[PDB]
Amino acid sequence: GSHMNPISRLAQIQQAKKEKEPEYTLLTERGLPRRREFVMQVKVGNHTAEGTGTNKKVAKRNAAENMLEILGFK
RNA sequence: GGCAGAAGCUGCCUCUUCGGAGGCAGUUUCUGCC
Repeated sequence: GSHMNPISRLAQIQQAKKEKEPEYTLLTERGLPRRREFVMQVKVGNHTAEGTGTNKKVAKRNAAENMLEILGFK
Protein backbone atom coordinates (compact mmCIF):
# COMPACT_ATOMS: atom_id res chain seq x y z
CA GLY A 1 0.00 0.00 0.00
CA SER A 2 0.99 3.67 0.64
CA HIS A 3 0.89 6.55 3.21
CA MET A 4 2.05 9.50 0.95
CA ASN A 5 1.44 11.36 -2.35
CA PRO A 6 2.90 9.79 -5.63
CA ILE A 7 5.82 12.30 -5.26
CA SER A 8 7.27 11.99 -1.72
CA ARG A 9 6.69 8.16 -1.82
CA LEU A 10 8.56 7.79 -5.17
CA ALA A 11 11.54 9.82 -3.81
CA GLN A 12 11.46 7.66 -0.61
CA ILE A 13 11.41 4.23 -2.43
CA GLN A 14 14.76 4.93 -4.26
CA GLN A 15 16.42 5.34 -0.81
CA ALA A 16 14.92 2.03 0.55
CA LYS A 17 16.29 -0.19 -2.35
CA LYS A 18 19.93 1.01 -1.79
CA GLU A 19 19.72 3.19 -4.95
CA LYS A 20 20.24 7.02 -4.85
CA GLU A 21 17.56 9.38 -6.33
CA PRO A 22 15.61 9.89 -9.66
CA GLU A 23 16.96 12.12 -12.51
CA TYR A 24 14.93 14.87 -14.32
CA THR A 25 15.17 16.82 -17.64
CA LEU A 26 13.54 19.87 -19.36
CA LEU A 27 12.39 19.25 -22.99
CA THR A 28 10.32 22.28 -24.26
CA GLU A 29 11.11 21.74 -27.98
CA ARG A 30 7.60 23.29 -28.65
CA GLY A 31 7.30 26.53 -30.70
CA LEU A 32 3.72 26.86 -32.10
CA PRO A 33 2.43 30.40 -33.02
CA ARG A 34 -0.57 30.11 -30.57
CA ARG A 35 0.41 27.38 -27.96
CA ARG A 36 3.24 27.03 -25.31
CA GLU A 37 3.75 24.91 -22.11
CA PHE A 38 6.48 23.49 -19.77
CA VAL A 39 7.38 19.80 -20.58
CA MET A 40 9.40 17.55 -18.20
CA GLN A 41 11.00 14.06 -18.58
CA VAL A 42 12.19 11.92 -15.59
CA LYS A 43 14.16 8.62 -15.43
CA VAL A 44 14.20 6.14 -12.47
CA GLY A 45 16.51 3.33 -13.80
CA ASN A 46 15.45 1.87 -17.21
CA HIS A 47 12.08 3.73 -17.73
CA THR A 48 10.69 7.32 -17.93
CA ALA A 49 7.65 9.56 -17.21
CA GLU A 50 6.39 12.99 -18.44
CA GLY A 51 4.46 16.00 -17.00
CA THR A 52 3.69 19.74 -17.55
CA GLY A 53 3.54 22.91 -15.37
CA THR A 54 4.41 26.67 -15.10
CA ASN A 55 7.80 26.52 -13.29
CA LYS A 56 10.57 24.02 -12.33
CA LYS A 57 8.75 23.21 -8.98
CA VAL A 58 5.30 22.49 -10.65
CA ALA A 59 6.04 20.28 -13.72
CA LYS A 60 7.97 17.78 -11.49
CA ARG A 61 4.84 17.16 -9.29
CA ASN A 62 2.44 16.38 -12.22
CA ALA A 63 4.69 13.66 -13.79
CA ALA A 64 4.81 11.91 -10.34
CA GLU A 65 1.37 10.25 -10.89
CA ASN A 66 3.03 8.24 -13.74
CA MET A 67 6.47 7.68 -12.00
CA LEU A 68 5.15 4.56 -10.09
CA GLU A 69 3.34 2.99 -13.14
CA ILE A 70 6.55 2.99 -15.30
CA LEU A 71 8.82 0.59 -13.30
CA GLY A 72 6.36 -1.55 -11.21
CA PHE A 73 4.81 0.34 -8.19
CA LYS A 74 1.24 0.75 -9.64
C1' G B 1 30.00 17.27 13.31
C1' G B 2 28.89 17.23 8.03
C1' C B 3 26.25 15.83 3.30
C1' A B 4 21.66 14.29 0.20
C1' G B 5 15.93 13.70 -1.70
C1' A B 6 10.37 14.89 -1.90
C1' A B 7 5.71 16.81 -0.78
C1' G B 8 0.42 18.24 1.98
C1' C B 9 -1.79 23.39 3.51
C1' U B 10 -1.05 28.74 2.90
C1' G B 11 1.38 33.09 0.62
C1' C B 12 4.58 36.15 -3.01
C1' C B 13 7.28 38.16 -7.57
C1' U B 14 8.56 39.23 -12.97
C1' C B 15 7.62 38.92 -18.11
C1' U B 16 3.03 38.34 -22.15
C1' U B 17 3.83 37.94 -28.97
C1' C B 18 -2.66 38.19 -25.29
C1' G B 19 -1.21 31.63 -26.73
C1' G B 20 0.70 32.13 -22.39
C1' A B 21 5.37 31.89 -20.23
C1' G B 22 9.54 32.20 -16.25
C1' G B 23 10.69 31.98 -10.84
C1' C B 24 10.40 31.72 -5.41
C1' A B 25 9.04 31.44 -0.32
C1' G B 26 6.43 30.40 4.43
C1' U B 27 4.46 26.53 7.57
C1' U B 28 3.93 21.36 8.48
C1' U B 29 5.18 16.02 7.49
C1' C B 30 8.38 11.55 5.65
C1' U B 31 13.11 9.43 4.14
C1' G B 32 18.56 8.24 3.07
C1' C B 33 24.34 8.56 3.60
C1' C B 34 29.52 9.25 6.22
